[PDB]
Amino acid sequence: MKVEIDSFSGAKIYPGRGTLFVRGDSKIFRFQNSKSASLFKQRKNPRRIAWTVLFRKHHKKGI
Amino acid sequence: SGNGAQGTKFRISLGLPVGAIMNCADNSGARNLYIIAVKGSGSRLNRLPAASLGDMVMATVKKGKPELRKKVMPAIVVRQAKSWRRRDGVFLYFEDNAGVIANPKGEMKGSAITGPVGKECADLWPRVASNSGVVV
Amino acid sequence: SHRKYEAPRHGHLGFLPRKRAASIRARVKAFPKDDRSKPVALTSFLGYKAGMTTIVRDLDRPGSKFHKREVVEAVTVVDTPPVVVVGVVGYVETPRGLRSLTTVWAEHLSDEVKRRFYKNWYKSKKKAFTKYSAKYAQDGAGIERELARIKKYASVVRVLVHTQIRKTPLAQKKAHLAEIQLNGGSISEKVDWAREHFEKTVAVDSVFEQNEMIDAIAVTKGHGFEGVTHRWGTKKLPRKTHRGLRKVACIGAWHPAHVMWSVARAGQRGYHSRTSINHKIYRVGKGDDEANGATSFDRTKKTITPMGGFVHYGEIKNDFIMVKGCIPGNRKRIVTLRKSLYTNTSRKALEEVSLKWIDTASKFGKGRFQTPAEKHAFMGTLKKDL
Amino acid sequence: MATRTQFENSNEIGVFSKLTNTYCLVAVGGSENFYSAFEAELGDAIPIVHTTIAGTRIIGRMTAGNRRGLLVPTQTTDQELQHLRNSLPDSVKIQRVEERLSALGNVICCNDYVALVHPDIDRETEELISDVLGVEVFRQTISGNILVGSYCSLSNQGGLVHPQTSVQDQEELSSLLQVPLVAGTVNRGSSVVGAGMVVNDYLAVTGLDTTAPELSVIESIFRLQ
RNA sequence: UGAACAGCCUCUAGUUGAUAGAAUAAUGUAGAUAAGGGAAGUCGGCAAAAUAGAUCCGUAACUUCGGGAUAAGGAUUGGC
RNA sequence: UCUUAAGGUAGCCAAAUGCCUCGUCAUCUAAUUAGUGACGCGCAUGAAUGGAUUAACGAGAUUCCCACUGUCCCUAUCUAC
RNA sequence: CAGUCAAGCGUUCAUAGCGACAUUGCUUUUUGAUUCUUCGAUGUCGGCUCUUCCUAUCAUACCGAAGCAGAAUUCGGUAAGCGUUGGAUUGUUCACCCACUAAUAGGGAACGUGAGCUGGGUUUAGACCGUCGUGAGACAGGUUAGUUUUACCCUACUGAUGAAUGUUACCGCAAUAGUAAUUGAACUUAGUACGAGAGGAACAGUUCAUUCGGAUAAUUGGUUUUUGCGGCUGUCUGAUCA
Ligand SMILES: [Mg+2]
Ligand SMILES: [Mg+2]
Ligand SMILES: [Mg+2]
Ligand SMILES: [Mg+2]
Repeated sequence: MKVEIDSFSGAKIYPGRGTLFVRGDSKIFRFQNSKSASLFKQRKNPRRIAWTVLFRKHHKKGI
Repeated sequence: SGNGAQGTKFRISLGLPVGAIMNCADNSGARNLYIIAVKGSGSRLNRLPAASLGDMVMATVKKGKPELRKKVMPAIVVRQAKSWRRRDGVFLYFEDNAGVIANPKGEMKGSAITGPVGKECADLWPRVASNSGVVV
Repeated sequence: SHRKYEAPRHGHLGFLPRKRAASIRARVKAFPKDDRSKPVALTSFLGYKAGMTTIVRDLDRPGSKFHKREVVEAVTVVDTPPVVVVGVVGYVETPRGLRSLTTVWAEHLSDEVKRRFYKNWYKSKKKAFTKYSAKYAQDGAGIERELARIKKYASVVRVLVHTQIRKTPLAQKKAHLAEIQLNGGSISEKVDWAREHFEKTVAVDSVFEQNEMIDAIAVTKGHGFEGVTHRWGTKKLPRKTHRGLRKVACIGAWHPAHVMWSVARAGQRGYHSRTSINHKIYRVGKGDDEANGATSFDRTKKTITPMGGFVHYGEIKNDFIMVKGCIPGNRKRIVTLRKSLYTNTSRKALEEVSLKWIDTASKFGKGRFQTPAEKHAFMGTLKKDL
Repeated sequence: MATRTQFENSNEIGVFSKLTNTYCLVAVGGSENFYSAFEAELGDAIPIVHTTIAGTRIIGRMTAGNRRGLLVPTQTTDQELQHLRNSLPDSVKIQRVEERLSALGNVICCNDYVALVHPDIDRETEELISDVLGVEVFRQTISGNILVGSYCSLSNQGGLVHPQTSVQDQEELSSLLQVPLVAGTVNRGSSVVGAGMVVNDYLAVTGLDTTAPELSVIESIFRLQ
């Protein structure tokens, strides 16, 4: 199997878990759950959502 | 589908009933396709015949070029936008409903496809896979 | 006049009446056909439904489009402690059917099985099978005359067995007792096997093995009184309907001047005994073993229990059967697993199955992690961890 | 020979197969006649690999191949990649491409020396093609057809292009590729020539409905005699 | 608060009256939400949804020249 | 030419007025006994029995389009009583 | 709707398929005829919903015949097990087109079914037009608007208890009753059999799908009084916190 990464939060996606979304510019996004999927559809920036890997990498928290 | 099927297809969750309008992905000059029928659909009282990705439908061009309007022609669904499950269990969906024009044997009226197509459609129709830019 | 448009009948007439089951343990109405050549073995087993999970396996179907490709499938887990053999019974065959003639019990009966013979256990002198054990502890006098009676008569031998409810996380303390048919050897060999196995435990791998198609017999989940729309699946009446719309409009013609039995009506939904056939065993797990949830490809030592335990059930410290798909009944319910009544080839019942990965994430939410070590490695250190 | 073959009824052989000088790739769900054509014509000198790319029977439109290298999309699994690594000779290099257009047979029309690509590919993918295939690259369209792999059939000796192609585009592409090009049809008039057939230095395989003048044009432009 | 004797909350004053208790089946009455499609339902878009204040831009055919007109159609709005 | 008191003028129409009739042609739709525009030997239109036209207005009747939605495919769930 | 006879049609040849002139029947899903029951009222259109029955079989199963070479088709037998659709117009039944499908067969059950719905039509009282009438008024002529009541009783049906079989408990047997699965596509057989060619099968095998049914909730989606967490408006608790 392959363990994919969340396109919004960077969480690990196990097989059969979450959803996938193909945008009209032929780019693939993978969501581990409906929470990150709905934040993506609400167009929030993952650099400003405090629990994401990209936020913690930006803010040097636990790095 | 029916006649021009290259192999079989697993059941995809039906997302396009009769009366649905989808974008027309090819370069044949048509803008949208209006679904009036699904090939191979069964019979149940009050149930609308619905289409999924890779299905061949009967459609009319509601908006587009006048030599394409006001007649029925076969079409092939290439983008579904209703989420369906594969046998590897990913749930996936596009962001719009889209199809292309074809004859009853399945070869495309147009020549190029804009945007992605599904692999369940590209495996089933080789001309769509031939003119398709990206297959996901 | 005739019905204007044809449509199939709502519901199945062969599952009637849709009433509550007589007991919470469903009856095994038929056992596999005996042949007197195989060794003496049980035909079924008892377990408790624990819950469901997913696996990933590589499909082997030579001709499918998903041949030699990974698929993810839903399996359900049945917790099976080793069952305890107490008692055998023989059945002679009469022109009015099968009839039991004697029952010979084991000597020492445990408290969890003799709680089955009581409604108020806490106020009792616990006098059960005391004079029967007094019939024992002679040499043999009142015992092998009944055993030789079962040998001389009794064309069908069945074994009384009982679960070990105290090994499970259930709070019941009162074991389930059942009859399981023996399907090997002669009548004398059957009763000799039973006599040797009195007061002894039989494990689940002695009766089941991998890639075996089995049947699940259980009572379904109860739902109480239900309207006709969800109980039978009839069409909802339109919105501007006076006096309600979750109904059936015409419940019969003028003649015959009675409501027919075939008309769908409201009543009890669920809690019916069902037998679902052709479920393939993917794993016969051992409880005396770590890395139950590990495969040859995963190879991380984790048990089959998910994070936080099975929801509403608990732990799987005993042996278990991983079986493909859905079985009737909800969690914490007794379920009888039975061998197949026929030999199925089908190129699907003969498929050899080797698992790749078993899901052990939490079912009490959107679990991200399979093991607490993986969760700690991903999240780093926290405030509570110093 | 332009060999008449069908893929279970399909007269498009370039969709289901990829033929180079050094190797051949065929789909796993193929008929005995379809395998027997490549087995008889290619012989034992050239390996034929039954492969699946990204879970799809279509492999010719998914992959772009060369005698020096093979390009596969991102969606190709590790089992398929390892099977291709074992089955293929050590000379060829197999490298995954991470690019949005992701259907490399449609995107790329290539031979041993020179390649035509889709105009809008990424620069990293262009450099990856130039590295792995060792092939000089041009971004060009065939009379406005961006899918140069589907709308051109190319070999070392010559090339077949789209029938509705401007003549000026024909000498421009011929001078750019240093091979003679002919506008023609395959499979009783189907426009998609690259999807219609596969060709290499000594073999061309086409659909059964490809007519005799079309087959004569094929053998003339590819010099298979 | 707000344009406002609108709606919502409060002060003075006045009530705390309308058989109650326990459970939460079906079918109701009243209030709601729904993936994908969007009137295919129906005699008929019945019912519901959508729109909504204010500022700026822009506004057709026709006309009894007064209108149509908030036509249609766009953009903005907090706190400091 | 006969007849009558005098023979339907200007206009209008399968109109809320046309039996035949689902009139014929065009348009609208994939498909229209519906709608609209024309045609008129009009069973049985027609001039204060008022005729024709008409801006604005209408809890009036009818057709189409955009938006919108559990009206529907196909049902599910929640709250109060 | 079905027979009998057979002058003829069918290149030739009554009967493969038809069949004139005659003649024997069946059915009560047509419309009449009659007036037996009901006028101290049996809710008179159509649709929606739902069950069952009939066979005079449209499809599916197995067969017989051909003016059956193959493919397609036609006639007939056992057969009612199983299915028989989505729409535009019209209040319609009917009809007529579009389209899918294996097929879009015909009917009954107080012209099934209004204390099941609806109320478009018909069929009150308002109103308009045309024709008729001096007039009041008339018109299965056209148009528009027009209150659809009650079950808590008995039976039936769906589910639920329960006295009495010395008491109580556990494990069972099985009389009887019900019953369920259905249809298609693709690959291959095979461009094979057959045929002069055009054309072009079938059995076995494999992978899927349609309709139906019984469960189930690992995953995905829906639902939110977990009023669980966060945010936001207005007001009130002097502010802050809450
Ligand atoms: Mg209907
Ligand atoms: Mg009826
Ligand atoms: Mg019928
Ligand atoms: Mg859960």
